[PDB]
Amino acid sequence: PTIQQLVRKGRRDKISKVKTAALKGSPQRRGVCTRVYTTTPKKPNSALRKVARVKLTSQVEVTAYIPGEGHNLQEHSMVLVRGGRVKDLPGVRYKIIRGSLDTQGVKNRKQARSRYGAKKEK
Amino acid sequence: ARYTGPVTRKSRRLRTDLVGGDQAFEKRPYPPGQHGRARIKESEYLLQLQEKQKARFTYGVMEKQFRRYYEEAVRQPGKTGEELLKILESRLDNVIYRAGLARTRRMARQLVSHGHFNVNGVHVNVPSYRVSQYDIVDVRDKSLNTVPFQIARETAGERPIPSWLQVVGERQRVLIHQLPERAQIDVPLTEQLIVEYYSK
Amino acid sequence: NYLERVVAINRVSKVVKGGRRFSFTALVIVGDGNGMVGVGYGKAKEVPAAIAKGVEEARKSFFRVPLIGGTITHPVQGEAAAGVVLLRPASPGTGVIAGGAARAVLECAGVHDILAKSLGSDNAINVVHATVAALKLLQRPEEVAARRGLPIEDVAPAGMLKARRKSEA
Amino acid sequence: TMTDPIADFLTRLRNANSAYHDEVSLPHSKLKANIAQILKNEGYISDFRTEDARVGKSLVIQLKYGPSRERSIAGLRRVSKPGLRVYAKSTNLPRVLGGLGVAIISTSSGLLTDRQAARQGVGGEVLAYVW
Amino acid sequence: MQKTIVVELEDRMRHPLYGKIIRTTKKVKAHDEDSVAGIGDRVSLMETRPLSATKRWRLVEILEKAK
RNA sequence: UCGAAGGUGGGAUCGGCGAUUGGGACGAAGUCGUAACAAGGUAGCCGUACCGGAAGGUGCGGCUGGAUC
RNA sequence: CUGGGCAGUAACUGACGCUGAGGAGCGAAAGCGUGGGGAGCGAACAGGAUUAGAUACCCUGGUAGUCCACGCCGUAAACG
RNA sequence: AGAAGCACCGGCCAACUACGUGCCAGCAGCCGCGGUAAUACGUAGGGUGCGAGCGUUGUCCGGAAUUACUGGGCGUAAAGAGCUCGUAGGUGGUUUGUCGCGUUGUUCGUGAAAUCUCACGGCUUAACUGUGAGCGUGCGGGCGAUACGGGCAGACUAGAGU
RNA sequence: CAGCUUGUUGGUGGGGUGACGGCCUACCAAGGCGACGACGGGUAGCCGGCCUGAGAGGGUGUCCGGCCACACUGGGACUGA
Ligand SMILES: [Mg+2]
Ligand SMILES: [Mg+2]
Ligand SMILES: [Mg+2]
Ligand SMILES: [Mg+2]
Ligand SMILES: [Mg+2]
Ligand SMILES: [Mg+2]
Ligand SMILES: [Mg+2]
Ligand SMILES: [Mg+2]
Ligand SMILES: [Mg+2]
Ligand SMILES: [Mg+2]
Ligand SMILES: [Mg+2]
Ligand SMILES: [Mg+2]
Ligand SMILES: [Mg+2]
Ligand SMILES: [Mg+2]
Ligand SMILES: [Mg+2]
Ligand SMILES: [Mg+2]
Ligand SMILES: [Mg+2]
Ligand SMILES: [Mg+2]
Ligand SMILES: [Mg+2]
Ligand SMILES: [Mg+2]
Ligand SMILES: [Mg+2]
Ligand SMILES: [Mg+2]
Ligand SMILES: [Mg+2]
Ligand SMILES: [Mg+2]
Ligand SMILES: [Mg+2]
Ligand SMILES: [Mg+2]
Ligand SMILES: [Mg+2]
Ligand SMILES: [Mg+2]
Ligand SMILES: [Mg+2]
Ligand SMILES: [Mg+2]
Ligand SMILES: [Mg+2]
Ligand SMILES: [Mg+2]
Ligand SMILES: [Mg+2]
Ligand SMILES: [Mg+2]
Ligand SMILES: [Mg+2]
Ligand SMILES: [Mg+2]
Ligand SMILES: [Mg+2]
Ligand SMILES: [Mg+2]
Ligand SMILES: [Mg+2]
Ligand SMILES: [Mg+2]
Ligand SMILES: [Mg+2]
Ligand SMILES: [Mg+2]
Ligand SMILES: [Mg+2]
Ligand SMILES: [Mg+2]
Ligand SMILES: [Mg+2]
Ligand SMILES: [Mg+2]
Ligand SMILES: [Mg+2]
Ligand SMILES: [Mg+2]
Ligand SMILES: [Mg+2]
Ligand SMILES: [Mg+2]
Ligand SMILES: [Mg+2]
Ligand SMILES: [Mg+2]
Repeated sequence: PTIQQLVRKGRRDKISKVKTAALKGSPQRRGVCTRVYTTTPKKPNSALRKVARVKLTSQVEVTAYIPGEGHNLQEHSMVLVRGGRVKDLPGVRYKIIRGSLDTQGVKNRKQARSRYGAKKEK
Repeated sequence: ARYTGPVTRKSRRLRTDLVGGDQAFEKRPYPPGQHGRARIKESEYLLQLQEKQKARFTYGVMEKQFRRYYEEAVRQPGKTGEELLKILESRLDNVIYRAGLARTRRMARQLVSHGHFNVNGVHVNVPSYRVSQYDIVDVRDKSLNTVPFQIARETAGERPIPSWLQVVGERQRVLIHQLPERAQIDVPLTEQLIVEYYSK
Repeated sequence: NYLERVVAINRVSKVVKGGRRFSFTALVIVGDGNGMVGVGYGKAKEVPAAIAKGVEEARKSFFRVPLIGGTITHPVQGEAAAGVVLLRPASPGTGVIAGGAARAVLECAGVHDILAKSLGSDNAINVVHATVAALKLLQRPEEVAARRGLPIEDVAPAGMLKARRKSEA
Repeated sequence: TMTDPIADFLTRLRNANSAYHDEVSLPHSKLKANIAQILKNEGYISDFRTEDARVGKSLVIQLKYGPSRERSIAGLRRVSKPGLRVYAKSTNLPRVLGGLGVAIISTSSGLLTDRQAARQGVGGEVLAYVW
Repeated sequence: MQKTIVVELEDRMRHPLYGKIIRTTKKVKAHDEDSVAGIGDRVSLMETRPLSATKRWRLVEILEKAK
């Protein structure tokens, strides 16, 4: 558009949004994990999803998903929270690392076993 | 690391006999597995991936080492598929195969790796040595009167020696004339699809 | 012994009183492998009955693509309905670099050394028509001299004069 | 108003090449008559001449067509615009259709092509790519 | 400015990205040993030692004065 | 004389909290209408005014992204 | 009382041209201020009918406003 | 003889069957999968990609010609100010002469070393390392060119005004 | 963030310094900067380089090497090339 316009009012790319806040530059972040409860998904895809209201050490309050079957988180367990967002849950953008501070790994796993956290065999 | 597994299994998936002559191949020239006889979908990425797999397991070269060969094949003048097979051919275990001092590729790798060869009077034990022009490839003086070395003496006639190297008499020592261009390279594989694989 | 590659197959539809009436289209590229290529669309009820119509149409719209011995003569850029395909010649070592729609027209025509990039629409039908519109813009160095009345040694550069004599010797 | 008289010159040649006219006519200047010589020596037009109009002079250019209706001029493109001037050194002179075209480079030794300004080692302003 | 003259220089230069010749101006303070320079005045300067806080130039001569 | 920290004073600016309150988004298979899409049952939208549970209704001017002969 | 446009003559000046960030002026209708005027039409309003309801459509009435003077508003599907 | 694991196997994207499960348990980057025959969930077999590593998350560039100078748009998709007048700014018709600021040629100074590309050499190869040459897009000083842009001093009537 | 500046912009006579200089001081003149972004607010050590990219660009300043700034916070001189 008329080169003198680009000299006067130059180009400027669009503002990128911070796609995962509340970790503030950290790949993992631990919390205190109050209110372990259970939430329902959207209009299709009905189930019972296991979430938690983790209070991270960034002094923020986010909602983390607990993957795998079976967990032992009650009210004050130290969890370690990483990224990744769950689609059918509307406002959940975080996940609990299984095989962490106070999250045991998923028992009876023999496939893929590194996600979900599990020693080989004894 | 090496592969250290079944050798016919990766000659059946690629639909191409990689080692020199095999009776386990050509009884079942289809890929292995319980779904072995199924109709495969001829993709374009499959023709480019399996053509690169023809070049790795013929030579016994892992992926992070075969990629560095591509990073200088594309950077030298000439072509890219030419100079990729040029620097793959100049590996010292491939020199022992073409000179007729070993049966298959996996024992030409050990005879270099176990330290049975000098080059300029220098004791090498790496398979990835790249011989330059005018290199002599000599055998150790200790490693004569040895079973895998005396079996390579009378059997110097059944496989053709290429024209870019020369074998001489009672001293089994290999003389490298020049780096091979295209014609004296054995062709189980086409070369332009490996260049098109890394373009993705 | 022609080369042919089916590019895309989609199930088109048509709503009637009762319900839907399905059909199959199949864009097919048929080439000589040396210098010729054709494009035919073709459509029928059954999927092999539509590739069979695509080949019989593509063998009726051949056009000669001017080569030099592995690459095209000069860079072009063709305009389809809304597809834009940029063609750029290459050194004789580098293979064809193109998307899945423009690779079919260039491997069947016989090009070994090409750099292609689609700029406009992502539709596989219009990228093929843009590549055909780019190959019509190509013109021969012995045909640019009869158009200008000059000899070939001063309308062609010094590189692609001796790039021809390395092919047929 | 009337700015950039050389881009009008290329436009009047495009709009009659694309309509198969035998000749054009246009107002005269000494920069147009030197570009029109370079278009004649490369064989994109046939002979041009200078008439005498009412005021000033006038330039009349015969165009060239093949045995069939084949254009002799496959395009025209003004490169250095009066809102953005383009200059080029002698080691990076522009290469037009890979060599089958001509760029009208304006050097201190007169108007030259790409090949004439490369073997004489001089650079300048890139007026137009004819090709 | 009582023995100090103010000169508006001009300078043309390519843009780093768009390639257009851009015309920009400066203002410099120069030194007069005798205050004879009106408004107009194609002047000629030469830079010196720091003569004041912001004076760095001196008036050499005047050509085709304020008409 | 100048002078860091300290003391008093009225302003500037950026954030937290706040009884109560304005709207927005999304939730379920809630309640009351039927405004728009067909001439959507009174042709529709635009600016402005006043009015009405709610959509919206009517005035004045305008558009065809509506008609009519 | 006054602005612009078009054609012809080619008498005259001799590039005085084009566009124009900010800015300034003009700017349908509704509306708003002070004072006039008010036939007809007609938001709000009221009654009647229609209807499950009818704060609407249709009907009889009918205030602001529509009109004038001097200011403000500065918005329209202000559109090709 | 003392020495192999990890992810993945619906499409993208190389690689599929059986059993358990029955909108549950759970999966997932997207759109989607699971409601009694699931190549998508859990396991076993098989397979593929790598391999002393393999995967997940965080972050940046690419793909994105989705800030477009190279390289886009604006009748109806997002986008022409309601319309004109005018300030700074951007831009400028034909022609003669001149200065040589822009532009361009050439040469000396500078652009440290390392890194980077090329070519050889030395560590058993390689990473790494040494040497030689390019690179360092520039900037300053001297000497050439005047076609074009511009500055200065004139001329002309086709644009503009009277 | 649209008006900032009074030793502020300039001159003369002194003082000061390794040295030019409102650097400081007394008087005199009334200037200096700004829509090409002054004054203000947010952030940041800078570069050779590093990562990506076909290039142009985009992100970054970590090892190594050059330069700058600071040494519990804020100020101040002394000794000496
Ligand atoms: Mg390794
Ligand atoms: Mg057709
Ligand atoms: Mg288009
Ligand atoms: Mg698109
Ligand atoms: Mg898309
Ligand atoms: Mg002084
Ligand atoms: Mg509150
Ligand atoms: Mg309505
Ligand atoms: Mg309705
Ligand atoms: Mg109704
Ligand atoms: Mg209606
Ligand atoms: Mg009403
Ligand atoms: Mg109306
Ligand atoms: Mg006159
Ligand atoms: Mg104007
Ligand atoms: Mg009115
Ligand atoms: Mg009122
Ligand atoms: Mg009134
Ligand atoms: Mg009144
Ligand atoms: Mg009523
Ligand atoms: Mg009424
Ligand atoms: Mg009046
Ligand atoms: Mg007004
Ligand atoms: Mg508006
Ligand atoms: Mg109107
Ligand atoms: Mg597959
Ligand atoms: Mg089942
Ligand atoms: Mg599974
Ligand atoms: Mg990631
Ligand atoms: Mg970009
Ligand atoms: Mg991205
Ligand atoms: Mg766009
Ligand atoms: Mg336009
Ligand atoms: Mg619309
Ligand atoms: Mg629109
Ligand atoms: Mg308009
Ligand atoms: Mg304006
Ligand atoms: Mg000017
Ligand atoms: Mg001019
Ligand atoms: Mg260096
Ligand atoms: Mg070596
Ligand atoms: Mg080095
Ligand atoms: Mg120089
Ligand atoms: Mg004082
Ligand atoms: Mg003094
Ligand atoms: Mg003084
Ligand atoms: Mg900091
Ligand atoms: Mg790119
Ligand atoms: Mg540092
Ligand atoms: Mg550090
Ligand atoms: Mg400390
Ligand atoms: Mg001292």
